Amino acid sequence: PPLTLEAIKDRVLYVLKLYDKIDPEKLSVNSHFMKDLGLDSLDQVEIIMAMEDEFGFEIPDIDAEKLMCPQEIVDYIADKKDVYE
Amino acid sequence: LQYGPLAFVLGERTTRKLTETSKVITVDGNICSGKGRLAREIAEKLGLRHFPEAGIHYADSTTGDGKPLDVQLSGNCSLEKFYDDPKSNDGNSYRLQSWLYASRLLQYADALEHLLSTGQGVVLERSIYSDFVFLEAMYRQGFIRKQCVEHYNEVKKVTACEYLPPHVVVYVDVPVPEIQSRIQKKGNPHEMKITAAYLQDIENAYKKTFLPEMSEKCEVLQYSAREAEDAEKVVEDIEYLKCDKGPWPDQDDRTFHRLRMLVQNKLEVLNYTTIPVYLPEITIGAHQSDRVFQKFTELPGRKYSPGYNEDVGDKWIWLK
Amino acid sequence: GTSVKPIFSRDMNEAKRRVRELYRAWYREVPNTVHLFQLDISVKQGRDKVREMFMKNAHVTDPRVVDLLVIKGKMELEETINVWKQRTHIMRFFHETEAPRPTDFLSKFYVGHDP
Amino acid sequence: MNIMLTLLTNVTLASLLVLIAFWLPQLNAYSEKTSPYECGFDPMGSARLPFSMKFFLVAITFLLFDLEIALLLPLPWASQTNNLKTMLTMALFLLILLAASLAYEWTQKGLEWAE
Amino acid sequence: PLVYMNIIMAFAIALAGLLMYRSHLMSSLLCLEGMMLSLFIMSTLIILNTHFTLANMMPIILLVFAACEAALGLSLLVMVSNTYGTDYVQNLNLLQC
Amino acid sequence: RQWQPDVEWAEQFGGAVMYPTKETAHWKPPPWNDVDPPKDTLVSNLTLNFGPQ
Ligand SMILES: Nc1nc2c(ncn2[C@@H]2O[C@H](COP(=O)(O)OP(=O)(O)OP(=O)(O)O)[C@@H](O)[C@H]2O)c(=O)[nH]1
Ligand SMILES: [Mg+2]
Repeated sequence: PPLTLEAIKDRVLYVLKLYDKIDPEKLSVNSHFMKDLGLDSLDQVEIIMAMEDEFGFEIPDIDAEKLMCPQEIVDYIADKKDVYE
Repeated sequence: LQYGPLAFVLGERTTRKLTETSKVITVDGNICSGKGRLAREIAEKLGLRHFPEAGIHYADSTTGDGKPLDVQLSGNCSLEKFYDDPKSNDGNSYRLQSWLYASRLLQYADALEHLLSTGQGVVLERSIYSDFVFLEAMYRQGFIRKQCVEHYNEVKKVTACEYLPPHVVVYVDVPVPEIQSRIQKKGNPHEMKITAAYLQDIENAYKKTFLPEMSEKCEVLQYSAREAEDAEKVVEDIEYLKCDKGPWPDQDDRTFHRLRMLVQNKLEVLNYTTIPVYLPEITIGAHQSDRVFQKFTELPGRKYSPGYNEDVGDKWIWLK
Repeated sequence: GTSVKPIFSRDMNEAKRRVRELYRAWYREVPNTVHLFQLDISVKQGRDKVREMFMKNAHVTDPRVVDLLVIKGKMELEETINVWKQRTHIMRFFHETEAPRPTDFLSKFYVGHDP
Repeated sequence: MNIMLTLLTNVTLASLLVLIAFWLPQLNAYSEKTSPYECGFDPMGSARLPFSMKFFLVAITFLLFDLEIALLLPLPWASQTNNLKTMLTMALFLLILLAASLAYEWTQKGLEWAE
Repeated sequence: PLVYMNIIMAFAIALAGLLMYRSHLMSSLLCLEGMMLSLFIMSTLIILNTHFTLANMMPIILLVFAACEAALGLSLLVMVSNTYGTDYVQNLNLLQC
Repeated sequence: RQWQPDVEWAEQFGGAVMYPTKETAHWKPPPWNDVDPPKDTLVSNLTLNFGPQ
């Protein structure tokens, strides 16, 4: 069962809200974590962790530093494991 | 009559014949870096056999009369065409590298066969372990397609796996600006058609991949350009060398038996160089294959087995 | 002049990277640390006890000091991988048995001459 | 059934010794006493990881040799037959066959610890 | 007699045990080894019963080759445990094609 | 010229099974050297704590 961009939408959306600090009300497709979600870039580390373990791939630091909004991360991974819908 | 399993039973060993100077040595360098000369001097200084760098028609040198056959009959690939138009739609770039890989692969097998049979040391220019770097430089310049790289690394891993690294590998370091001066002085019209990025790409992939991984497999001697001319100096180091780093010492007579049997059966040696990977360039169509093979047949000394062709003049055929 | 030679982190950015893979190793280390080390604390309090130590040193601006600290961070990290430390050794990070330290002025006045 | 009686008595007498050495002499266990011993420190955590042999080659040859000795146990009775001539050759033949197998393994390395 | 029944059903569960792999080959290999113990006991029971003096031969000689079968058996398992690491028959499927 | 097989016709019986299905769709024809490459390193030397007792 190949994944889809919509599938990646809900994969990210699900694992975003098991984060205790991430608030669903502030959560959105365009959610700048440091201002909209109020998360330090140090906190930014333990999201993309839940990304790489659940998606089963690896995110370099030279890539994880600018992955900020839930829209940016989706299009980042979409190019990585080659899902374009 | 050549050494087979029967000879091993009878008493034909091969660890007895080899001596201290039973070294197979490969010289390496950039494009026209003068390493070919260094192969010659070290060969004659220590009484080692010299093997010139395998060209397109090197297989023609070891078959028949040793003369270069027609290119269309011995590869359908020209280094000059590779020089002139690297991005040719026909695909001469990979035809150059893949054919030259097997020519070096045949060169390496014959060198090891002589070393294992007589024990007298053999010196050859470059090797299969130094063949990947040329293709790596090609892919690093848009010269080739990625699928060609996949096919090459597949056959190289498949074919070069059971071989062993050569005793000593010696590299001459000539910088790209010096290399450009040398080729410009040469005057062969095909070698102006080069790229300085290609010349650093081939140089980079030598010192970044070739020499590093070759170091733990066998002794590496990085030599300066000016030091290379001192043919007296380059040979003393290889004379008193440790010759212990690598899988060469831990080699019994039984594993030597497997190596000799592999190299002596020439068809097996390049048997897997014809992997059925159906690359658009590598593949030759059925009609071309038949016509070219049909052409190969009536070339003198090719229709029948060696020593059996009447056109050659082989007599005593009815009782041969 | 006042210009100095850095070791690994030329500026904040690379130093910020180095504190990041410390988190990368630490975050996947805490779960099996509790598992292997016979610890009775859960992963939840294991994670944030790695957290607050980042803010314990979240004031230094000198890249060298961050670099001087990044080596020690993986040192305690490596010391935990191969069970070199013992239960008390990592418990020393978990301040658990000492009496709580007074904070308001009334408390230290009532305790003693401690300023 | 005389052998049964001494066998029953022997395993019985052993069981009393472990019985009163487990209930009579007090009982007090508080975990770290119950823990495994690693020369003072805490183990890496296993005692179940593959402890791969380095003498696996000689182990199987023991089975072949311990098996073949069972072929020459009947020797004391094999001596008292009317045909000691072929008895001598056949029994000798076995001992050379073990000798050859030991000699074969000896020459092609073998007994020395595989590394 | 009833003693014979007990030890031929020893074969049956050994037969069931051998050709039923759950996790690893070692347990099945031991079951193959122990399978001959019933085979030994089976063959031994008739031979002392029937007083056939010569054919006391085969219980020992069945033991020569049955344990020799095991001898090459667990030595084969050595070759698995280096390339495979473990000894699992579930993993023992690299020739899926 | 009579029609001779091309590359595409060669790939007909070129896969692991010339007659494939979803079950074998994820298979992989055996390596041409007939030797599978070595997998992850499986050395797990146990650690012994000598001393201080
Ligand atoms: N693709 C490919 N080209 C090769 C190979 N060997 C030599 N050439 C080509 O040969 C030409 C001349 O360079 P080299 O063969 O390296 O060197 P040279 O000019 O003979 O001079 P020396 O290095 O001194 O022997 C260049 O076009 C090389 O790319 C090979 O194995 N593969
Ligand atoms: Mg050359």
